[PDB]
Amino acid sequence: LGFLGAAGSTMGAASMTLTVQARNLLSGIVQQQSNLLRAPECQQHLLKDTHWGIKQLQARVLAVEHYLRDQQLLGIWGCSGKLICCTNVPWNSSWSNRNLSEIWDNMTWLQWDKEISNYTQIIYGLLEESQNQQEKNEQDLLELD
Amino acid sequence: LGFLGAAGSTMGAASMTLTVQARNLLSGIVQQQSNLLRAPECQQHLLKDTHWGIKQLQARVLAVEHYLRDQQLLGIWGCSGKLICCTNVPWNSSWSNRNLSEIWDNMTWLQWDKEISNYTQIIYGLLEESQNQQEKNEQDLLELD
Amino acid sequence: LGFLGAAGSTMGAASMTLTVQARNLLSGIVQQQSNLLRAPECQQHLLKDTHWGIKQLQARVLAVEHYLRDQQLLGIWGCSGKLICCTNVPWNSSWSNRNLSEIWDNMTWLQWDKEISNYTQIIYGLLEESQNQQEKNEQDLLELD
Amino acid sequence: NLWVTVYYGVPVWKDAETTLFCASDAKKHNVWATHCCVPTDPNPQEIHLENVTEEFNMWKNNMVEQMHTDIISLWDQSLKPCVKLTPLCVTLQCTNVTNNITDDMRGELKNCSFNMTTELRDKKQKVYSLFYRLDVVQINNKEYRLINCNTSAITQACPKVSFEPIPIHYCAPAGFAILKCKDKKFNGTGPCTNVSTVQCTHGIKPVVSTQLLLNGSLAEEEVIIRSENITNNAKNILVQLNESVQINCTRPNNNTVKSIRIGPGQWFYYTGDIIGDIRQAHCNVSKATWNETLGKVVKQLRKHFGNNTIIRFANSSGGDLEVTTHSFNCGGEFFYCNTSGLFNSTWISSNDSITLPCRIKQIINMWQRIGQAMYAPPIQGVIRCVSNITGLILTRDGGSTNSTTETFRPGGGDMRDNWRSELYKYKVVKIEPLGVAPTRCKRRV
Amino acid sequence: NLWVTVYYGVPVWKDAETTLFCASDAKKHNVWATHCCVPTDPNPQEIHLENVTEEFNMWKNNMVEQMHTDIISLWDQSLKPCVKLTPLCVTLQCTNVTNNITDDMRGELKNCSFNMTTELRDKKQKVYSLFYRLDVVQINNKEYRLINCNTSAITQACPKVSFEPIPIHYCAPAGFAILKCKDKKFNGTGPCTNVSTVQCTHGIKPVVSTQLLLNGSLAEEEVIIRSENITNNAKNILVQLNESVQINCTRPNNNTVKSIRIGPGQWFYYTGDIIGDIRQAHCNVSKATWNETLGKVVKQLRKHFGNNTIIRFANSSGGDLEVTTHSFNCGGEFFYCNTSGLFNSTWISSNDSITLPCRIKQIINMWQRIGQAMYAPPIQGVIRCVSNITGLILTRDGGSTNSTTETFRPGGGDMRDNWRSELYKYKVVKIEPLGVAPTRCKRRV
Amino acid sequence: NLWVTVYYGVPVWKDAETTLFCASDAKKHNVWATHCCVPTDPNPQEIHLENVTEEFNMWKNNMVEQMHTDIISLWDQSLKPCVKLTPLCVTLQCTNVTNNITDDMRGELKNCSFNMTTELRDKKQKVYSLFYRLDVVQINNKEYRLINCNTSAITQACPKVSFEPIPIHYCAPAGFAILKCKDKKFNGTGPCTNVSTVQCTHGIKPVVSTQLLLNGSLAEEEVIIRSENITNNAKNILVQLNESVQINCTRPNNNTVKSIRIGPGQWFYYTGDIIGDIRQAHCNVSKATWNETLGKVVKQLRKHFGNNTIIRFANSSGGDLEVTTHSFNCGGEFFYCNTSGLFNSTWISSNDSITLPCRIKQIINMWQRIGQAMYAPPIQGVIRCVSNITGLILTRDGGSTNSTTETFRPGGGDMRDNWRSELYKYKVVKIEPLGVAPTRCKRRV
Ligand SMILES: *[C@@H]1O[C@H](CO)[C@@H](O[C@@H]2O[C@H](CO)[C@@H](O[C@@H]3O[C@H](CO[C@H]4O[C@H](CO)[C@@H](O)[C@H](O)[C@@H]4O)[C@@H](O)[C@H](O[C@H]4O[C@H](CO)[C@@H](O)[C@H](O)[C@@H]4O)[C@@H]3O)[C@H](O)[C@H]2NC(C)=O)[C@H](O)[C@H]1NC(C)=O
Ligand SMILES: *[C@@H]1O[C@H](CO)[C@@H](O[C@@H]2O[C@H](CO)[C@@H](O)[C@H](O)[C@H]2NC(C)=O)[C@H](O)[C@H]1NC(C)=O
Ligand SMILES: *[C@@H]1O[C@H](CO)[C@@H](O[C@@H]2O[C@H](CO)[C@@H](O)[C@H](O)[C@H]2NC(C)=O)[C@H](O)[C@H]1NC(C)=O
Ligand SMILES: *[C@@H]1O[C@H](CO)[C@@H](O[C@@H]2O[C@H](CO)[C@@H](O)[C@H](O)[C@H]2NC(C)=O)[C@H](O)[C@H]1NC(C)=O
Ligand SMILES: *[C@@H]1O[C@H](CO)[C@@H](O[C@@H]2O[C@H](CO)[C@@H](O)[C@H](O)[C@H]2NC(C)=O)[C@H](O)[C@H]1NC(C)=O
Ligand SMILES: *[C@@H]1O[C@H](CO)[C@@H](O[C@@H]2O[C@H](CO)[C@@H](O)[C@H](O)[C@H]2NC(C)=O)[C@H](O)[C@H]1NC(C)=O
Ligand SMILES: *[C@@H]1O[C@H](CO)[C@@H](O[C@@H]2O[C@H](CO)[C@@H](O)[C@H](O)[C@H]2NC(C)=O)[C@H](O)[C@H]1NC(C)=O
Ligand SMILES: *[C@@H]1O[C@H](CO)[C@@H](O)[C@H](O)[C@H]1NC(C)=O
Ligand SMILES: *[C@@H]1O[C@H](CO)[C@@H](O)[C@H](O)[C@H]1NC(C)=O
Ligand SMILES: *[C@@H]1O[C@H](CO)[C@@H](O)[C@H](O)[C@H]1NC(C)=O
Repeated sequence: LGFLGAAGSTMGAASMTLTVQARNLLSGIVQQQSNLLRAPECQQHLLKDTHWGIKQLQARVLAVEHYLRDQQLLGIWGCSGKLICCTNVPWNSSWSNRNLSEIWDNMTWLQWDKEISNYTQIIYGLLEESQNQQEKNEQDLLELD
Repeated sequence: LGFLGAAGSTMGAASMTLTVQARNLLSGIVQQQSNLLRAPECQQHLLKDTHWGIKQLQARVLAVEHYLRDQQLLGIWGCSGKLICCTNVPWNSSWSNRNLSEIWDNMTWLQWDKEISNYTQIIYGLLEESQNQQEKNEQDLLELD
Repeated sequence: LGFLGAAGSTMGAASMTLTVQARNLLSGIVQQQSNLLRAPECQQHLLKDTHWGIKQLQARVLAVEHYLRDQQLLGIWGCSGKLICCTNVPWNSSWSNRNLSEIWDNMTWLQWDKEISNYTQIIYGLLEESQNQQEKNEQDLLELD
Repeated sequence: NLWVTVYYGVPVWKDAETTLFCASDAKKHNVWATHCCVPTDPNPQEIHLENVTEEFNMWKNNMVEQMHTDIISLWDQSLKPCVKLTPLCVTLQCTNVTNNITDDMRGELKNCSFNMTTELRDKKQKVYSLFYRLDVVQINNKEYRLINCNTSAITQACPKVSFEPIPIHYCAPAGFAILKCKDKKFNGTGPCTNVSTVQCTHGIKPVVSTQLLLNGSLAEEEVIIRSENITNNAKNILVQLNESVQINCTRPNNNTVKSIRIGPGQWFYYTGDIIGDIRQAHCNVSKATWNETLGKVVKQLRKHFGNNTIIRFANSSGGDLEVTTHSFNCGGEFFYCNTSGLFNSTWISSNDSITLPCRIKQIINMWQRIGQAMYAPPIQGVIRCVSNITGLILTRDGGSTNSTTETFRPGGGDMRDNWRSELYKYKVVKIEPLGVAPTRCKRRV
Repeated sequence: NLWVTVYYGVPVWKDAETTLFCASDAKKHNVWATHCCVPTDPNPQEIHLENVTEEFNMWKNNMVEQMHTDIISLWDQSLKPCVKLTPLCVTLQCTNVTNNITDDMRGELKNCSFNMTTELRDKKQKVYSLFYRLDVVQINNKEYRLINCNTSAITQACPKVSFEPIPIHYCAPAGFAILKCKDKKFNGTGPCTNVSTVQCTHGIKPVVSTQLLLNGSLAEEEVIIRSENITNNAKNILVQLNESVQINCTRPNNNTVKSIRIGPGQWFYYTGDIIGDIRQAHCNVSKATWNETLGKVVKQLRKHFGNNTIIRFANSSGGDLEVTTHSFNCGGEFFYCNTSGLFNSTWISSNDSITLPCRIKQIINMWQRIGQAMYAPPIQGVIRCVSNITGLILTRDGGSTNSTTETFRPGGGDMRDNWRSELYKYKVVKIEPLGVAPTRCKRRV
Repeated sequence: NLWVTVYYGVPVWKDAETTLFCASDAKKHNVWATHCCVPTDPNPQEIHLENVTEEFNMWKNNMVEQMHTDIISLWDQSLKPCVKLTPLCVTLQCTNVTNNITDDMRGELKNCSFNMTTELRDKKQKVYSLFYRLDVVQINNKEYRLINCNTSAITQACPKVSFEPIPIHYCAPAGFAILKCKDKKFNGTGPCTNVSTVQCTHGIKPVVSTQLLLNGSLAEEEVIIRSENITNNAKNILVQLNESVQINCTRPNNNTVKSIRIGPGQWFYYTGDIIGDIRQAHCNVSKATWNETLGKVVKQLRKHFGNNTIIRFANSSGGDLEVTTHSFNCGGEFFYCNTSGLFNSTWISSNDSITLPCRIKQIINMWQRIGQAMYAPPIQGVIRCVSNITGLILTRDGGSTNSTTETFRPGGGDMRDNWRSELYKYKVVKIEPLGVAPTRCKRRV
């Protein structure tokens, strides 16, 4: 469907394009930098114009930092290798008590993010604790055997 | 306990805060950058003052590089998804012949790092080789089946 | 054998040095930066000379971006934790119909890359789709159980 | 029995402010050919977003602020390596230019002489030159000085550098996307239902003007009147026309340009003399096109101010030329046109072109800043340019007593309005790929 | 049967040198209000480290060097866009200011006139102004020049920019942490057992002085004497008081400031004349507070030099004003006070304030560098400021023959000492989250 | 039944262009001691690549372009903080230096006087100095000006900064590697079978010259003639010798240097007078070494132009000194030597050193740019230097009618040729660790 082609799709259907969205950040970084590297005069511009050169580095550094921040969160939650991962944290009806079929078949991800936008930090804290406990349990199983 | 809250704790207890410490680097990067982004005059300062703008980028780039270096080491040792991982490299009494219970119940990580500070590069080389051998063995098992 | 020590080796033998090559990028980044950090006058140079300071940051940022791009590709293909990984994408004789034993025992990786240099983007697209399908299948197995 | 499932690569976003890339269409010495050095895509292919509604607000659009900052920065950089003209802050001996001069030009142009520096510190040269009166003021065969000498340094714009605007495309950095509104009736704010995502905007020429909006895009179907607040007389109204009005501008005097060294490679340009007679600079529009254009504007103003009320047009209320006249760059020359010839009508329930006399200035205080002033070198020969009026900046006087008659004037002058009128359809958002949702799935324990 | 287990997120660290963020407490034109643009946290919450002992060393603390570098850099930047005063390197015709002048001011202030530039190159103006003798030297109704003209360019500090120090907090970048020592008796080196971790230091005002340490923090409980080496007479002793001493400084002369253009927007400020009589600038402390303060210092010096030995105080040994006097910035004015009135006593086994006469200078060689000099514009009116002495920089003369009498003098002048005295409690460390340990666990094969 | 298997850490690479680090061997005030501040490894250990063949092309080697850019940038930076000499663009009153002057020096050196500025704007001083005729031109006891005053600003190179080249090593950034060709017969292009990988090149001294290549490396075994195209007379031929030729250069006149202030700390240096007689600067080579060297070059040229054909040498065809003479920096002085004494022979099927007279210039247009010119301050005393000729830049005249006689001349002058001749053995490649291959392995499902 293309980048954000699934934005108006319902969540269920939209999940089949997670790869499209996931790659867009670093792919875009290397292609944009390539267009810049392919123009020797533009490279001269990066040094000739101090402010422009700084603005470009700032933008690139920030883009990398955001990529990594999200990757670390997946890492600490035990989802580093997955686009889709299930965890051991139960869903709270206080975050949302909406019917599961509406959530996946009628709603889009944009609507959904709004639906639960004030619980993000709660869920993330819970995911962190759950994974921490799980890893300790795994070590105990290995010491036991 | 907070960031480094466990620094004076013994190693055993301290391991339960590995998540606290692990997240501090990238979390701090995005929050500090946010405070900078939220101050338009400060953004103007980044370009108006060439040296300040360079110092800030240098600090951010370096912080990212250290994050990644450590992540790669975990990667090559087969610990990319873990805060705690056991490996196939035996412990050498020549690095430390101290009692295991003192190490985990009485000593802190600061003390411990000093105890074995001259063997770090040895252990890391051994971990690298062990993982390399393991992955080849795994491929051989798949070709066999 | 050292960095690129295996470059003239055949592919089979060469695979035993994947760790050597894999670490060279970030290891080199931190050691080069260390040599720079260890020279206070050189640090003064980074700010005194605007163009030099920008060139150095540009080089470091680019090196990081390339590291990450490759890591993400391994991530989306389900190979984030491996130097060697097998997938569910069959090999096409249209890319290469050369004998497997020549490929691993006589040819070097340099020769091989040339042999299949025009199919890289095909293979990568196939790997992406295969992993996407696999992850959905895994979720379906968990919902089923 | 719902559990948290984490998804990465989720197609969602948030409003955001970032730095956009400036990219040209791959004009050898044009300042815009350079700088926006990263080339655009040959096909910046657009992706339509089916069933996506999003809210746009042109008066909160930070893309405008970025363009404004970049326009200023680029100009300051382009003048950085050029010859300073501070040696010109000398007393001048001036008289009236005497030639076959029309009535409207009497005293308009002055004939001045002065002692200028040369490449050697021990030598001076006598320079004879012509200046427009707007650039020269009295000190007390009379004593004059350049107008800028009591305020700021004057520098010469390099004659080899073109500032002719060419289309500029702004492109999002990776991690960001630009949402484009295709609603033909979009008035600058609120939800838009026909939205596509692009990596780059279309090209916008960075054309600068103060009253009439020149060389922009046209509206489809009808004239669109966009303002932050209709009833707020403190706000500007940006009117986007659905048809263009052609303007033919001239600087009828055939100028001879002289060039001297005033220092070591420091070349200075000035008007030496004028060939032929002296005529006033001016701009023409047909009366019919102009009158039809206003009739269309009025029909649309009436939807906001009443279709049984009276709309009249009047000229500028006051201020300096940079405020009261229509200013534009014509081939490097700077024109200040009297638009009272256009905004003179009352609307109620054989071209005879309107001729606007224009003044010319060489010392330009760009962006209305107090600081370094620019000297526009003279142009050899006769200048002609033709521009398209694609819009107007109007202000309502307000002060209304509900008399049923409202007055609009060619106000404005805020340069950001010139870009807001083109960038109104674009929004920048940050991509937020990570999120969670409930499902009947638990991690295997 | 122990195996290697790798742990990530280990709470350990190493000594490190990095770049800290400068952050203000969110003074419109103050140079310190700006620059340190990232705001501090409303609550830079501290985390105490239970059972952690760490070694601190204030004389090896690289936070001092960073502050020093940043102080210099900021000042050089703030003067960058200001008017240069190189047109003032002209011969001056000077006589003695003649008015109701007290004895201590005879010949102190000179009345000079000169030909100054104007906005036009063809015109000069006569300027009449007053200068302090310290800024003016003879060339041979006598011929004088400004003191800096044979060494470096002089530039005017912008009158609109305040340099008044405000508290500055330094914050660690992510990946680093600041360890704070709370040991009330900490002497600058060695282990500290009450240690907390913070992301930001408390605010330190970047106050500059040469002898008395002004507007710093006070010690708790007792006066603390800190020196790199007690018996090394080549080292400075930083004395931190546990009580403050108030100093009342004045510039009693009511000055009238004149301002002229010396070029295109180049405004220059100078003292035109003085209203009222002429008096010498001075600073007051009560005698009792000063004498009690020294008695406390002596009790503590005796723990290092013997409680049966004699401690005497004496004035500066020699050098320029920047070396021998107590220098400080009072509302933008620069004072050089004679502290011999303070350091005059021998300690063995009704305020009558001590008045220190002070000299004033307008040409300042900041940081004792040879290079661009700063011109401090005059201040209109009468200047008053009140400062707190929070410490002293003392040096022991040494050269001792074990006579049992030691002499201390108000030496120092090394600007880094002014900050070392506040940053002594902080250390910067790098976080090192990756490490290994033995355990009875093997990877499943 | 083959499947795709992905491998990471694959030892392969691609041609690439990146930025290299400049690193010195860890000359206090030498511009090359600084800048290339990152120290080299004590052992930049080389890794031989067994069974690797790679293609090199010295005329497409982008390492040359980087060095060129860095050489220019460093020089422009080093002159940035130095005294400008624009006050010297005054009229000069000049006569011929009259002393015991040899015939070859008659009119070569001029005795000039002028009014120079001082630290005060009101005072001038008379300066008497000597200039070489090449730096001074007539205006019309005769009137002269410095040659640069009608083109560009002249600045003084700081006398405290040394530009003496020291070995520079270029190092690849992480992610890149440098491949080094060890084939002793490598002619600049094509495959090389003895290839090693290094992180840093050997040190190359950034020696600048126009005709003879000085202080480079020598070829092993035989003279190697390398050119982009043998039969293209539009291309330069770089000849690398396998033996060195020693050149002894002198500036025989014992100069007395004077120094004055021309502004606030603005010290200016000039030759005041000369002690002893006046002699012409010159360079010596023995005739035997030079004649043997050419015989070797000819034997090798004959492999490309015929071993039964005639090779003759002739001097420069025309152009300015920067083009026609052999230019080099001798201890900070700038020499322009007449090489017609060397390139005068026809080759067919008791040292008597050749003496090349040399001219001296103080105003240098480095890199043949039009823009800021450099003033080389004079050097006190007598100058001696000894250099090694390690190569030649030759051009074939072409225009051949197959007469069997070809002519070669000491052409060139393109500074990049000086480095291409050393960097010819290095290539920069990007490491590409990710790739795929077939195998009998499928992921477990
Ligand atoms: C090709 O390579 C050769 C070397 O292999 C270069 O030749 C050298 O060039 C340098 C620079 O011109 C010469 O350095 C100068 O030497 C003068 C004489 O010094 C004598 O006494 C000292 C005592 O300590 C001995 O060490 C030395 O060997 C000599 O016997 C000095 O008076 C000069 O001083 C000036 O410069 C220094 C900074 O370098 C300042 O600090 C001083 O105040 C002063 O201004 C200087 O040191 C060197 O002697 C030459 N070597 C030889 C063997 O002759 C060629 O120049 C190079 N060719 C090209 C084209 O690059
Ligand atoms: C503008 O002023 C100049 C300067 O006086 C006039 O130039 C002179 O014209 C007379 C008559 O042709 C000549 O004899 C002189 O030699 C000219 N002087 C110089 C310095 O060139 C010029 O004519 C005036 N022009 C107008 C339109 O008033
Ligand atoms: C340029 O400078 C000369 C100075 O030589 C000016 O001519 C002088 O003008 C004054 C004022 O009337 C007379 O007192 C002098 O006798 C004149 N000198 C000579 C020799 O001409 C001249 O007017 C200046 N020109 C301008 C316009 O700047
Ligand atoms: C400082 O010098 C100035 C310059 O001479 C003195 O100003 C003159 O004072 C007399 C007496 O009141 C007036 O008649 C003159 O008109 C003033 N001249 C100018 C240029 O203003 C001033 O009085 C001197 N002040 C002191 C304290 O010595
Ligand atoms: C400013 O310049 C004028 C020059 O006009 C100086 O006054 C001259 O001084 C000299 C030296 O005594 C006399 O020979 C001239 O006759 C004076 N000229 C006139 C008309 O006054 C004046 O002294 C200078 N002022 C200062 C202090 O720089
Ligand atoms: C170069 O020119 C200077 C300037 O005239 C000559 O210096 C003078 O020499 C005579 C004779 O010895 C002295 O009496 C003068 O006092 C000197 N004048 C100055 C200003 O110093 C110098 O002799 C000339 N040199 C040559 C070689 O021609
Ligand atoms: C420096 O300036 C002085 C000006 O005082 C020059 O000397 C003058 O030269 C002119 C031209 O011959 C004479 O008309 C003056 O009478 C001279 N004045 C005096 C008092 O000497 C001098 O020639 C200049 N020197 C140089 C070489 O620049
Ligand atoms: C838009 O709505 C229609 C009607 O329900 C639906 O068939 C179509 O798939 C939707 N588009 C997207 C992107 O979900
Ligand atoms: C400090 O020591 C006491 C006494 O053994 C212990 O109870 C306490 O938990 C220790 N604190 C930490 C952080 O380990
Ligand atoms: C080079 O070729 C020889 C001969 O086949 C072989 O024995 C040797 O291992 C090869 N070198 C490498 C690096 O593969």
